[PDB]
Amino acid sequence: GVRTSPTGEKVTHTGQVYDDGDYRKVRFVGRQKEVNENFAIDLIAEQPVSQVGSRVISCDGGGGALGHPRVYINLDKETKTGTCGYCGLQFRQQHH
Amino acid sequence: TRPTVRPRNDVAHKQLSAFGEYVAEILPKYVQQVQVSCFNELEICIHPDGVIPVLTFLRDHSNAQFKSLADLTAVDIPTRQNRFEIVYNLLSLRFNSRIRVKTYTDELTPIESSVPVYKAANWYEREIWDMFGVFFANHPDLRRILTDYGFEGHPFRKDFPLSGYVELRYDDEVKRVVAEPVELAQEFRKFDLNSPWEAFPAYRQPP
Amino acid sequence: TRDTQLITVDEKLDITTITGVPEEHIKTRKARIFVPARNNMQSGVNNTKKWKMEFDTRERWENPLMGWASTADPLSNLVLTFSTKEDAVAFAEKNGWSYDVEERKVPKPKSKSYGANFSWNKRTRVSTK
Amino acid sequence: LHHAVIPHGKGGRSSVSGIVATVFGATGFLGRYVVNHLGRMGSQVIVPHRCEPYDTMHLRPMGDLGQIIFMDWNGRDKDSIRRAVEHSSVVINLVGREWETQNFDFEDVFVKIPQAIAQVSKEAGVEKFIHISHLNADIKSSSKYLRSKAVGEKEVRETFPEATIIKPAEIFGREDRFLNYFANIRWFGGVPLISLGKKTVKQPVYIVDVTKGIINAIKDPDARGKTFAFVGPSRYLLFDLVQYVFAVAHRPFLPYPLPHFAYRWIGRLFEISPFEPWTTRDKVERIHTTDKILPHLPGLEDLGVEATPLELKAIEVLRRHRTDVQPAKTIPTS
Amino acid sequence: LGLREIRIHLCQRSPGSQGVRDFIEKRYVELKKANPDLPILIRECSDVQPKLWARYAFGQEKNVSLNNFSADQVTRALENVLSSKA
Amino acid sequence: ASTSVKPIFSRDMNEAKRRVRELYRAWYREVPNTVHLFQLDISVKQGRDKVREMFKKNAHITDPRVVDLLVIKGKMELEETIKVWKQRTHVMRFFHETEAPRPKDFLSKFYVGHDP
Amino acid sequence: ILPGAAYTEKSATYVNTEGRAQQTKVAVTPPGLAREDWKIIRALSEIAGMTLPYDTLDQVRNRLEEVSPNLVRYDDVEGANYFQQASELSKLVNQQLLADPLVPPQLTIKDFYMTDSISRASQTMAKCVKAVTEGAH
Ligand SMILES: NC(=O)C1=CN([C@@H]2O[C@H](COP(=O)(O)OP(=O)(O)OC[C@H]3O[C@@H](n4cnc5c(N)ncnc54)[C@H](OP(=O)(O)O)[C@@H]3O)[C@@H](O)[C@H]2O)C=CC1
Ligand SMILES: [Zn+2]
Repeated sequence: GVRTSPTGEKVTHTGQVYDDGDYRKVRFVGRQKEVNENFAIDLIAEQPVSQVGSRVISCDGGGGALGHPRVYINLDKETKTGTCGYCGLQFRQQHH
Repeated sequence: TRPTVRPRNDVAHKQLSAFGEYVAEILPKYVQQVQVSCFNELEICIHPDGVIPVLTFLRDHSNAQFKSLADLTAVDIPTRQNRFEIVYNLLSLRFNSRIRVKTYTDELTPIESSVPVYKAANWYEREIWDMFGVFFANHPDLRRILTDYGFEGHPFRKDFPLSGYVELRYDDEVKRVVAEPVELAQEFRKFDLNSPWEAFPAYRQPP
Repeated sequence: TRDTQLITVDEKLDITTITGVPEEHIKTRKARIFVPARNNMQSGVNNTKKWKMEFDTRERWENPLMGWASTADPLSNLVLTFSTKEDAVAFAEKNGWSYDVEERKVPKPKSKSYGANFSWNKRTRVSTK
Repeated sequence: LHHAVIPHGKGGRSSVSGIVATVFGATGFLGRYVVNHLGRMGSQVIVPHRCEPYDTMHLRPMGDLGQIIFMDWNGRDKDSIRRAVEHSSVVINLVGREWETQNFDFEDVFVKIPQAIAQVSKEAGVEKFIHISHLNADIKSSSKYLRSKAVGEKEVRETFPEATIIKPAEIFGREDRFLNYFANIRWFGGVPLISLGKKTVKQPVYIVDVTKGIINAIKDPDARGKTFAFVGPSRYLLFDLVQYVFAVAHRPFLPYPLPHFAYRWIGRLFEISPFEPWTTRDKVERIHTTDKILPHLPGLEDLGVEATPLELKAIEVLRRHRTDVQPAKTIPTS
Repeated sequence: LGLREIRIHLCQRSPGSQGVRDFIEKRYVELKKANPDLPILIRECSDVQPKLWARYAFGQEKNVSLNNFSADQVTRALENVLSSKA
Repeated sequence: ASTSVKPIFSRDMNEAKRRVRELYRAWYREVPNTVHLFQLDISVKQGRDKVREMFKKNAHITDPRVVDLLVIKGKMELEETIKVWKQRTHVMRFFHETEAPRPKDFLSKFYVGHDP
Repeated sequence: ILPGAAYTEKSATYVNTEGRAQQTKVAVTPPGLAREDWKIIRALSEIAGMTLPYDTLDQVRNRLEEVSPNLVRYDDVEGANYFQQASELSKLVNQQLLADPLVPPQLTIKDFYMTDSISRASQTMAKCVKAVTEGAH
């Protein structure tokens, strides 16, 4: 999700971009500004919400010992999904 | 037994305790304190006047024969009025034992050079002078050993900044390496790591 | 009863000329001798035992290349630990730094009573437990 | 770092001075001293270069990481000049050459290129512009070097009215072509001179004084749209000056006169080579031109620079020519 | 161009400031009704040598030490400042 | 007592001052040799001025022991110069030829930065 | 407009409501070209030809001592006295109370979060004012 500023410089996923009158743009003349194209905030939104049949689900990021510390997510609130604090995956409780 | 704990050696703790009293009795004029750590290391704390008498006795006496000077260094404790602690680590190949001798001095009081006793102290004393600024009297050749020529200050003092006061650089205008006040592109990040909870109650100091 | 021949020197101890410190960092600085305040996020009181000496904060600016914090102050990271207020003032005086001494702040002894939570008439009664 | 750039730090290598400078011709004699002073205080220096990158290596140590930036440019390509000044707040032109080439003559290096830089700088939004000229610049002389300077100085003053023209005399230093020029006349005989060095008065100026003057013109506000004449403290006769050079260099001095037309011919002989000529017709004229006295122009003293006497810092230049010296007789102010 | 403000310094329970403390208790109220527009700044502080500061026009200041004075000597100094300006 | 302390070399200022002069004479006589061996671009007079200035900055010292150290260090500096352990770069670090003067007036400081 | 340093950027003296003088310490330096407030006035005086007699912070604090000796007794409460004399002068010039009830400027918490330049510029205080007016959600 790389947006381009009016001057033409790419905006990084952290929102960084040099203003129009900033002299530091001179470092990119004859070179390029390295911007990662895969915005994490956009890719984790594409993941589907998981429907589970319990009030508390546990996420370890997938992969067992290769994932992240195992945490338990409470799904009693029906107005929102339960998001994992480490990896961003979302969970919902089936019809309750 | 207990697989994760260091086993005690009470036999070696007894022996080093006995030899510490032995040394304290034979040289009462200088010895100020004798202690044995929980891992069996004997320390003799002496008045600085006893550096040559105490070291000579330990080197030559038939029951000491501490004929190797393993190391000789200094520790800077600014809170003491005698901020420097001169430490001698000696080895006895005859009795297969080690002893540590400690004394003290300040920024101005000289210490006696132990070169006459151990020749190995020639460079160790120069390093102490260079890095701490402790003057050793009657040293055959006392001068900086580790620091740059003309270096100002004694880096190992606790009040000397880690990055110093000057940095070198080549200046094309004068065609030589020059020294200028230090400016770091990234300042050293001081971390405060100490836990606010006491770790070892056995070492608690009185209020 | 020392055999070594001593001499009389009646002047305040001063070592400013034999420490190698630039004169700019002896006369313009401002030491602060204090007992650190407890970190209010924790109840541990083991960092409030010793006296500290630190120096006055100076400029830190953004490094043009990377945005890092730069500094031209050699004493920015220097902190010394002292057992008592006096031996901390003694160190400052012989090094020539002007200093401020802040008296130790010890918590007042509190009168605590669990039974007061269930008082018959007084206002200390608690509504929830 | 919003309105211009805010200075930060102690004025050292890793500080920020707020000066974003483009230095054209930074790879020459006066250029390396200008970059050294800009980069020594923490300035963002942009160095367009026409040469091999190998020839720009003595500039990399002159600034902290990222402070010296190198770009390719062509004197006849307006776009390249635009890319090198669009981000700058000050532009310094040190482009020059002591001889003409098959591709670049004096009308290019001293008139067309300086005017190209001035024009692109003006429309790029650059506020300060420093141009280097010659003390003896005027369209009346036999030196096509000096005639071009006068034309270029007027064109710079017209394209960029707020420019700052510097007019130095013969600059001496380690890499100069002035004191080192009066030390390479030993493999042919004596020291040829128009007349015998008489009727030629020179006022050489130290390289660091010129460099320190250019730096103070960037910082000084009351130097926009002004012309300066950087000259040394003392005046000398070319005979006495050259005699001093050989005495300091411990070389036998055997001055003999040579006709003005005769010196031109040997100048022709030495300019046929494809390399940097040892001497040329124009070089002989400029050395034998008398340094003008323009008391109506502020000089080094108007920028806080004390001119360095030639006797104090002549040994550092002539030390390498050697295999208690009397100072040269000087013209009194009167 | 004369007196602009008066400042009196003294301690709370130091013997050397006894005279000045006497002056404030009884004389000061009389001195203040006669000079309604003159700021007289009484400022007390522990273990301070008592003094009287008078600030005339254009920032000139003169100080006289009221150390171990009696209430009579103190009121004498006030006149030397209120009357003999500078 | 408290004020009794070991001497380094000198038991009073008068003996210490003797060692200061003996050091000054040794330094004063090596500037011409130092300016020659190291091929310095400075004159002998300004080399001797720097020696004088170094002896002048710490001229208020009244402790005999501090004087001894200043002389002990001064002799070490002289030995490094005479033996040519130093190089041209070390001898010239007394002159600070590359750092611009730091103005000492209040207004000049106020414009450049926050330092006093 | 002369930019000055905020309270987190200067070693400055303040007196609380009980006469206790305390001093701040420099946490960060003031931004951009801002300078310490008392130095902006020392600089102005010299350019005006009325140079003040103090060039350093300690000297400026010596001047504070000459005007009110309690302003350099940090973290100390100096008792004030002479309530009787203050009361005597309080009734020499009579004045009439108005007939409008005493209304404080701050009645509910919505009036507490923004009261000065620093709080009015805070984006967190603004969210607190919105929270106590609009509520949750
Ligand atoms: N040095 C002196 O004695 C005097 C100097 N001046 C003037 O100062 C200016 C610079 O002086 P100085 O440094 O000593 O001269 P130098 O010969 O040492 O350097 C000249 C600079 O200009 C560049 N240059 C020449 N032609 C071109 C071109 N077509 N395109 C791009 N760059 C070119 C050169 O680049 P490259 O090296 O890659 O070829 C070089 O960097 C000159 O204009 C001179 O007239 C004034 C009075 C006396
Ligand atoms: Zn997860």
